Amino acid sequence: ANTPTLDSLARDLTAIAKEDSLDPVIGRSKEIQRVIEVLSRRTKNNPVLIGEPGVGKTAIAEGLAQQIINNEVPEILRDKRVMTLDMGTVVAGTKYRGEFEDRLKKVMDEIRQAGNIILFIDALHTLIGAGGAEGAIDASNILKPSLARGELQCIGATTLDEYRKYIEKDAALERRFQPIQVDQPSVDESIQILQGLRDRYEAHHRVSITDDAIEAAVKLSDRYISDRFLPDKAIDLIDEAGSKVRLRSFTSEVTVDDIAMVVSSWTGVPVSKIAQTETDKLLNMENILHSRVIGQDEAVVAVAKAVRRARAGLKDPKRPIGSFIFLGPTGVGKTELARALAESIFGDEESMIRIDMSEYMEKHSTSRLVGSPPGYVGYDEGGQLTEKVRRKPYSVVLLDAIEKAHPDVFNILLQVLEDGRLTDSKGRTVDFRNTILIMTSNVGASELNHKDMKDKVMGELKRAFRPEFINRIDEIIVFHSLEKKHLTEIVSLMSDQLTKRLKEQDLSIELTDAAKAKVAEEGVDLEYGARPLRRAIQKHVEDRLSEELLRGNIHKGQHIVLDVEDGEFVVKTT
Amino acid sequence: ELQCIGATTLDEYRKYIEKDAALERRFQPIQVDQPSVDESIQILQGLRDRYEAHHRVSITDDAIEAAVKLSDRYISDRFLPDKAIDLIDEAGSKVRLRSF
Ligand SMILES: Nc1ncnc2c1ncn2[C@@H]1O[C@H](COP(=O)(O)OP(=O)(O)O)[C@@H](O)[C@H]1O
Ligand SMILES: Nc1ncnc2c1ncn2[C@@H]1O[C@H](COP(=O)(O)OP(=O)(O)O)[C@@H](O)[C@H]1O
Repeated sequence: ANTPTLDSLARDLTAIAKEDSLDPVIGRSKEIQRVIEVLSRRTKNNPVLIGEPGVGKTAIAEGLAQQIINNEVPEILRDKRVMTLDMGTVVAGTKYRGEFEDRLKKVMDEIRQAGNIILFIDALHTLIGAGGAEGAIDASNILKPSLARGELQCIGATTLDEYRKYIEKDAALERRFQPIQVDQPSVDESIQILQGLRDRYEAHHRVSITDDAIEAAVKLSDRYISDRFLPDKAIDLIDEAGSKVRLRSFTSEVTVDDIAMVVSSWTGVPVSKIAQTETDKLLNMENILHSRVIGQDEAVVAVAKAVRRARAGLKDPKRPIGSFIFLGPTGVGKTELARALAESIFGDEESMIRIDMSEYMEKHSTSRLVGSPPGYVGYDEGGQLTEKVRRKPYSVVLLDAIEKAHPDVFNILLQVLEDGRLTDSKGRTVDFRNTILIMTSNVGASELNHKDMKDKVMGELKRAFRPEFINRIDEIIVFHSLEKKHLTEIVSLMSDQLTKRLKEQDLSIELTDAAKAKVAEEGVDLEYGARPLRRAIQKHVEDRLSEELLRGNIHKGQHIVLDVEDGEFVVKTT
Repeated sequence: ELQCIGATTLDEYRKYIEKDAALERRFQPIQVDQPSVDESIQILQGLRDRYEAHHRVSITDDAIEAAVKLSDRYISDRFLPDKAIDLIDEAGSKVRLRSF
């Protein structure tokens, strides 16, 4: 009473479990016991493991195979062979009338002449598709009569959304299968997982693994990788480190630096950001800021103090890290401070989720923010801000021109400031926990000694919008008077950037501070913001490159100095 | 113990991972992309020997850089270094037939 075909096309977990070739199974005791409890029934023994990819469903199947041989089952499963199978391997051919149904009939005929096979199907949400879609002899329409009478015994393994989508075929498929929810393990659970089988990858790679190594593996896989679960991520980082260390040994100990190195190579943040700033990024974040940001030093030290206060603090993790509103004119540095801190908080930022609330002018415009109802226009994706954060829920949100919101949105804002994690989507609850909500404010420029401006702007907020609203917001970062010498300073910074760019193109330009001063005076007016300066320096540099390359007056490789010696830009190339 | 290597495209790799059930766990992606328009020059300069031997001609390196610079620009149908290698071989046969 043996099974030729089923053994030919389905791996026998029991057989390779005899040989101790199977890796250990750690934890999951409650889940495996529940699996056995379901398998012990008489009519529908089939459990369907519902979780997320990479959580350890197949690990639970392996553990069950283990406990079978290791005399752990309650003698109703004693000597029963677990066989993993995949329908994809079964089908293998569709251009012919009945080949597939023939394979599956053979398989059923072997399950008959046996009692010890419990066929573990991975991703049985694909058990309904084969052959005709929903009106012909698919796989399910021939499994169901056997499944309902205990003829066949099974262990399915789906994903939650696949269960929800492909148990709309309820009638048979649901009642034939009992769900067993398996959830992804926590940090500590996963650390113990790893400590279970460190002596497997150690023996495979002949490399030594430390405990802080796997701690960093788990912490890193959580912080810097998403769209992948545990213990998958962890064991994968560990094994990648094992292989890479083995190679480096040729042309014997994995440590946290290697874990950082593999995570960096995966996601793209540099290694210096991951490892060394792990608890000192807040220690030098003010240095990072005052490097990237020039001016408004009082504002930047206020922000630094607030973020390190919330950072090395006991604040409720649930609600968002920082709620700051910048009062000031435009062009004073609102975005630069944001990008700088984000680059210092979430290293290598590219993360400021900017939203212009002046675009969400009116009442119904808030549906553009959250999304349309189901039976209405533009509902499928929608959710500008909601989908934006749902994508990467680890960043810094900047909301431009908070004033221009109709009062309809301030409600959503205060809900967010009420512990975040707002459910403002088509059934999606987005979480704003590690984020930082920042709001570009109104003019507020007229009020801008220190205490005077302060009381003024507080009253302007009283008159402007709710006191309760700012009672929600943490800090009021005031963007003081426009730049006077910081003008020339930011000219210098941009020109340093542009000189680097011009140098890597095999040139060298050095503009003296007199020309910098002239560009400063021209570019930005006293009333106007400091933004056109970008354009001003662009036009001057494009003119000089245009003329000098067109005229040919200059030769490549000769340093280029600009001055205002004649009252105009004079270029002395030599 | 069937450890193997796979060579497909991107979209066909998507067609593959749509079998993630039993095949995502085992396989692994390795993105392999065009050599630089600069790198291709050293590629050819390294392998220009074999063809010039085959056709009993010789290939100047300016001809190689020019072939690369016309391949990346004026053909665009295929990819590096296939473009340039094909051009090298078509020239190394045309000139041969021109001689004999
Ligand atoms: N408790 C555990 N015991 C053994 N392996 C585990 C455990 N938890 C996670 N894993 C590892 O996670 C990886 C993927 O788990 P698996 O169940 O195959 O994902 P999926 O649920 O998509 O099949 C496996 O390589 C497995 O070794
Ligand atoms: N404190 C500052 N330090 C460095 N650069 C600044 C500072 N304030 C403004 N800038 C410059 O202003 C420009 C940013 O303009 P932008 O942020 O779009 O203005 P706004 O925030 O009003 O929209 C950047 O080029 C930046 O160099």
